[PDB]
Amino acid sequence: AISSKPLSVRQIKGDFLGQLITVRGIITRVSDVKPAVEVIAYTCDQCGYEVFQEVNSRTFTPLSECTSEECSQNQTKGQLFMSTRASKFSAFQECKIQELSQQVPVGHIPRSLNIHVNGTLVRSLSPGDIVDVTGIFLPAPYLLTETYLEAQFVRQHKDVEERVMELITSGDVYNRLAKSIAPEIYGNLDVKKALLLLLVGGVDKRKIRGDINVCLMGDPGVAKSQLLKAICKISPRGVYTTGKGSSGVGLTAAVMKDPVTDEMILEGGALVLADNGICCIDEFDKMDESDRTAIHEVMEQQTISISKAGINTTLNARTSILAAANPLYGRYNPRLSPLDNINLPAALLSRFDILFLMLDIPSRDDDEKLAEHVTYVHMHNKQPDLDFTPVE
Amino acid sequence: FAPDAVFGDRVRRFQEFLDTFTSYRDSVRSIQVYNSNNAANYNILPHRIIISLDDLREFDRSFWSGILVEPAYFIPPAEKALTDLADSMDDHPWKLSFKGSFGAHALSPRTLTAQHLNKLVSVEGIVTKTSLVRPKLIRSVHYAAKTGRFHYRDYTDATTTLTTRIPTPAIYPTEDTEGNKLTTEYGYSTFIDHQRITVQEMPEMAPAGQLPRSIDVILDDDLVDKTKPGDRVNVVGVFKSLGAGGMNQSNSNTLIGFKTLILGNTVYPLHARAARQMLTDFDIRNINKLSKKKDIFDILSQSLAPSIYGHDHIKKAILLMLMGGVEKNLENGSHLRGDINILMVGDPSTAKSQLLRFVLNTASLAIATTLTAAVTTDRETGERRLEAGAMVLADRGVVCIDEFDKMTDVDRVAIHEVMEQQTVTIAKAGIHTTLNARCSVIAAANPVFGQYDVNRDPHQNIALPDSLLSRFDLLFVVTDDINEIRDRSISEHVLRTHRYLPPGYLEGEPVRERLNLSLAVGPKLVTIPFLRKYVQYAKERVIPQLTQEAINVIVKNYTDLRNDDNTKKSPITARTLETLIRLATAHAKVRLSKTVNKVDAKVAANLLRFALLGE
DNA sequence: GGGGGGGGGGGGGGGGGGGGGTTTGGGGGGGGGG
DNA sequence: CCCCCCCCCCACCCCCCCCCCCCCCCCCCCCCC
Ligand SMILES: [Zn+2]
Repeated sequence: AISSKPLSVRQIKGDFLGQLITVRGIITRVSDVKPAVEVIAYTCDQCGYEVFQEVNSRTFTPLSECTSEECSQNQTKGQLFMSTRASKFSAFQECKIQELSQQVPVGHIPRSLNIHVNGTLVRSLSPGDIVDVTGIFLPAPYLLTETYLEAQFVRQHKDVEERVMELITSGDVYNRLAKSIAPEIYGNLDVKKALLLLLVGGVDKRKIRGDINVCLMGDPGVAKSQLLKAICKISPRGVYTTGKGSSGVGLTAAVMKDPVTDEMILEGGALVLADNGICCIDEFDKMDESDRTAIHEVMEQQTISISKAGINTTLNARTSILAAANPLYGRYNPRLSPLDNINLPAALLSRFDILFLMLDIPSRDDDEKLAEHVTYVHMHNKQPDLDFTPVE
Repeated sequence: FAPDAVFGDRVRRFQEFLDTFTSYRDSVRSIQVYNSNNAANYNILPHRIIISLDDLREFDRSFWSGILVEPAYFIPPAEKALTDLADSMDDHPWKLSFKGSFGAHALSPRTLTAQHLNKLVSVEGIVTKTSLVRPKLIRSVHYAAKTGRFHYRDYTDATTTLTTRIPTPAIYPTEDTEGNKLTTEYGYSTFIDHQRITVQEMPEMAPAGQLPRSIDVILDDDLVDKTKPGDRVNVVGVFKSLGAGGMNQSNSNTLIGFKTLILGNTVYPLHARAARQMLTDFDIRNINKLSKKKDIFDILSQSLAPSIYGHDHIKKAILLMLMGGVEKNLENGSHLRGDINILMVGDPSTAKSQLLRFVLNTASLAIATTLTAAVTTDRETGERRLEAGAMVLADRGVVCIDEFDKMTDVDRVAIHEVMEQQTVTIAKAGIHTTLNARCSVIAAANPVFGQYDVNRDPHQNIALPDSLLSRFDLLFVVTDDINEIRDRSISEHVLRTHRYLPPGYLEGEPVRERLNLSLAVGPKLVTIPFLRKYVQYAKERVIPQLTQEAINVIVKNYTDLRNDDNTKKSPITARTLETLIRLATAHAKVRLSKTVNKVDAKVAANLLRFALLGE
C-alpha cells in the first residue's frame, strides 16, 4: 500500500531507496529533452562486424579495439567507431520537484529532489505544475550518494457549437452576459457592457487595427481591482498585471540570463502573453516611462521592442487593454478635469476607445443602494441580484 | 590492553545493568510493540534508548567513567548488550543515548578543548548551517547474475564508527571472485540518513572582545532534523579528530590543524529555559458559563497585555481580529475575504511592540516578523526555489509585523495581493502560479522622522502610501501621552525591574556570565491558556449566520458615517462597510452566538467610529 | 646449388609505477528629487 | 538645473602515460644433401 501514499519531499528518507514511492510537490524547474544512449553501436573499420556496448551509468568509456571473434580470431586489431544511426537512444529529461510552500515547517528551507524521466513519459511535466509522481527513489554516484527519483507514473492536480444555442434561444444575451460580468459588483452595467466588447473585438483588415481598449478612472476602491481580476478570469487569453506589479518578468520585455545557471535567452513580458488576447493594467497611473512606451508600442505597432546585446527585434503584442487610472493624492476633486487629478499624459488616454471616470461620491441615497447590494450579498450568499440570470 | 579481550566482560556488565534497571527493558519492549502494532494495520519509533549516567554510575562507577573517558571502547559493547536484549525480546543495531550530570564534560564550543578528544562531551550552544540530509551508504547488496548468491559489502569512514578502521572507498563491486557480473540491489542495500549541523557558542557566554567559537556535529538516522537553524540546543556525543591533518605528503604546509567533530548521540532542543489545547470538562463548563456573561468582550480583551496602561479599544480590536470574520465564497466560487487586518501607527516607546508580544504569545499559528512569497537562491544551490513569506506561513493564521514602515518596495507592491485577494502570485522562472496566503494581519509602524505629528496623516508621518494604508480594516494612531499617573506607574515598575538582585548575590555583587553552562547538570481577568481555550472553542463550535436586523444597523451606521462630518476626516467607502460586517461577525464569535444580530453591529460601529475618528 | 637449421638482432607486447584531477571597496555612469 | 544616490562591473581512487624487460620472429650464414 506504501506506493499509494503521496509523500511530501521531506518525508523521503534514505530507508526508501529502492522502493516505488509516490511523491507530491511543485515542479520548480524542467530540463530540455536530450537523448541518452541505451546501447552504443560501433562499426569496425577493418572487418565490418559491428559491436555493442550497453550504458548503465551517468558516464561511460568508449570502446577502441574490435572484440568480435571476426577480428579477434584473426588477431586483427581493428578500430571501433560510434554510429548514432545504429545506437539505441532513449529520451531523457530531468525535473526538480519542491515541497509545497504550505508543507514547509516553521523556519525550515523548502526541500527539493531531482526527478529523472525516460522514454515516452518525457515532457509530461512543466514548471509550476503541482503534481503527484510515482517513481523509484534511487541513489547515484556523487559514502554520501546523490539521489533522484526515476519517474514511472504521473497525476497532475489540474458539443460546444450546439450548447451555445441553449443561451441564444433564451434571448437578450448581450444585456444578460454583461450583467453576468462580476455579478457580486454593484451596478455600472454600461461599463460592463463595454468591457464585454473588448473580449469580443472588432475587425482587423488589410493595416486596420482591431483591438478595443477601455480606461477606468477616478477614486480608489469601488471593487475595480476585483473587476479587472474577474475580466482576467472570464476572458480567454487574458492576463492581469499592475503598473508596478508582476515584477518578475514584468509587463515590459527584455533580454535575460538564467543567472542561477549561465545561459542567455530572450523572453516576452505580459504584453506578449496577452497577444491575441487582453491585458489588464491595475495601478495604471503608476507605471514608468518604459512601461508607458511599451503600451504605446502595443497601440502604435501591436508589438514590444528589443534593442540590446546585438539583438534588434519586435515581439508580437496584438492585445486589448483594460486599465485603471486611480488618481493622485487619494481622492479626485469631483468637479475638475482629470489631468488635475491623474499622472498620465492625455496623449496615452486619447488612444483608448473609451474612458469611464467614476467618483466615489458620498450620497446617502446611492450609498444605501450600494450598501443594500453589498449587505444583501453578504446576507444571502447567493444570486447577487434577481433577474440578472448570471451565466457561469 | 587489547579491548577485544575485555569486550565480553563489558557486554555482560551492561547486560547486568539493564537487568538491574528494568525500566530500560520496559522501554525497549514499548518501542517494539508500538512498531509491531503500526505494522499490524496500515509513525515508526527508532531503535534508541536514553540511559541515565546516574543509574550507570550507581551501578558501576568504573564502567561509567569508562563510558565518559573511553566511549570508543565502552559504547560499542554497551550497544551490543542492548541489541542482544532487544533481540531477546519476542520477535538491526540498537543505539544508546545519555542524560545527566556530565560534570567536567559539560562544555560549550569555546571550552571544548584538545584535551577532550575522544571523550564523551555535552555541548551547550545554538544551531547554525544545517546541511541538507543525504543518504550514506553503509551496506550494498548485489545479486550475482549466474552464481545466484547475494554478495554484499559493508562500508566505513571516520564518522560511521567511533573507532578507527580502514576506510572502504565508496565503490560498488561489479564482479564476483569468479568474474561473474553483479547487479546491485536497492531496497535490500542499507543507507542511513546523514546530516551536519554547526553548533555555535551561546553569544551570552562569549567573553569580552572575542568571537563565538563553533563546531560541527554529525547526526545519523533518527537524530537527523531534530533541530533547525537558530535553535538553542544541548548536544551529547563523542569529540573526535579526523583526516590526515596535513601529515600526508601532499601538504607542504603542516601548520594546519586536524579537523574535529562531535559524533552525536542525542540532541536536546532547549525550547524552555500547546498549539491546540486539550479541553477538560472543567474548561467546557467554565467556557460556556463565562460566555453567558455580558462583559466577556471587556474581560477577555483586558486579559490581553495586563501590564499595558489604557488602550482598551486597541485590546478589543485585537480580540476581534483573533476571533476574525467568516469567509465568503459566492457562486462560481467567487471569493471575498473574511479575514481582518489591523495597523498600529504611532510613536516609539508606546505599547505597540509589547502588544505584538502579547498577541504573538496568545494567538495560534502566529508568525513573528520585523513577506509575501519569492523565488530565491543561495551559495550552494545551483537551483532556484519558491519561498514562503509570513502570510503564506500564516495561511488561516496571523502575522505580526513590527517596524512595518521599513518594508521595501518589492514587498509593498505585492502586499496588495495579500490585502485584496488573500493570495500571492509568482511571475518569474516559469513558476507562474498563485499561493494561498489567507491570514489576518496586525502591523505596527513608527514615524520616519521625529516624534509623530498628530496633525499630519499616517500617509504623511510615514512613507507608506494612503493607497496601501487604506487596506487595513482598522488603523490606530497611538502616542506617548505624558500623563503623570501613567508615568508614575510605569516608572515604579521599571525601577522595581532595575532593583532586581538575583538569588544569593550579595548587595552590589556583579552578575557573572558563567551561569547557564556552569548549571548544565541536565478584575476577573483570565489565564492566557484559558483565553486560548476560549478562542479555540469559539472557532471549534460556531460559524455565525448574518441576520437582517444586524444588516439594518450596519447600513444605518455605514451610511451615517459616509454622510456625517466623518466624511471630512476620511473618504469612508465600501471597504468600511464590509469591515463592519467582519467586526460584527467577530463579536458574534465573541458571544459564541449562532447568529450575528443587531447587538453585534451596535458594538462594532462604536469601536470602528472610535478607531477612525477618535470618538 | 638449394634448403634446412642455428644463432643473433630487432621489434612488440605486457606489466608496473606515477602523477594529476564570495564579500567589500572603489570609480564612473546614469537617473531622480529639491 | 545640480547634486546625490544607486546601480554596475571588476578582482583517494582511477586513467592516462611512459618506461623497462623478455620473448619471439625473421633474417643471414653455414653446412649437408
Ligand atoms: Zn572487427
